[PDB]
Amino acid sequence: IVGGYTCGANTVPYQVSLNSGYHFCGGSLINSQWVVSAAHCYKSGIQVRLGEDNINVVEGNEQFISASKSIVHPSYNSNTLNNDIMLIKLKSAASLNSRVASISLPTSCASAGTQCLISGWGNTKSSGTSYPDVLKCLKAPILSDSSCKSAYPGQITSNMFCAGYLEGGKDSCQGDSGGPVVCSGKLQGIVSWGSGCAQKNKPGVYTKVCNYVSWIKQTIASN
Ligand SMILES: N=C(N)c1ccc(O)c(/C=N\CC/N=C/c2cc(C(=N)N)ccc2O)c1
Ligand SMILES: [Ca+2]
Repeated sequence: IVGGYTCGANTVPYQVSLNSGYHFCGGSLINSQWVVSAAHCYKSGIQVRLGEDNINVVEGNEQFISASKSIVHPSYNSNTLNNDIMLIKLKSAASLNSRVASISLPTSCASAGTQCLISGWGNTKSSGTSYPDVLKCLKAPILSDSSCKSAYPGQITSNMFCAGYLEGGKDSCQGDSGGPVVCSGKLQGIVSWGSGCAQKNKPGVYTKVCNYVSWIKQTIASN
């Protein structure tokens, strides 16, 4: 997260860190046994880490649980990142508490202008690299569809939306992939892609979660 702020320990209880020997992507807890992330974050041997703040220090509220199954969206296209969403089932149910909580799925899509909370352990530098260790946060509005498609001609699909600031300075970045975009208490987006980080007229692109609620619900209920 570039141009953001330190969230504060466990202030985003649904935020998870996917670990394969190191933090590599974010994710969102949707219920005690399931996490939603980006399909481009797929890999074997994933351990889901909940109740995390500083990812390099055991602070007392963590829960490390191995993934038992991963399900990349049936229509995921790695070249265009269309349908960049995947579900991860935990080998054992997470113990829900004030620091480890699920985030509700949307029942309808969000509108342009709506303010959302984006979080993650990604790079905090617009030019260069610096990884935080503690969770970073960023308030950003959903941009107009036209603004989004104008910034990324021919690349934006109905399953994507942009959020952030066209002036630049605030945006998600490498390492935030798979993380949550929450608006009005609903998980409306997943950190998917962008061009550089916090660059002018290059807002972040997010997976439009409201388009996948039926698939998410049906998939979890059948697995
Ligand atoms: N808003 C932006 N310009 C910005 C730019 C790019 C984007 O990545 C994002 C949103 N995604 C972050 C996840 N990155 C980690 C990651 C880790 C791995 C990995 N461990 N192998 C692979 C792909 C990965 O993407 C935002
Ligand atoms: Ca920790």
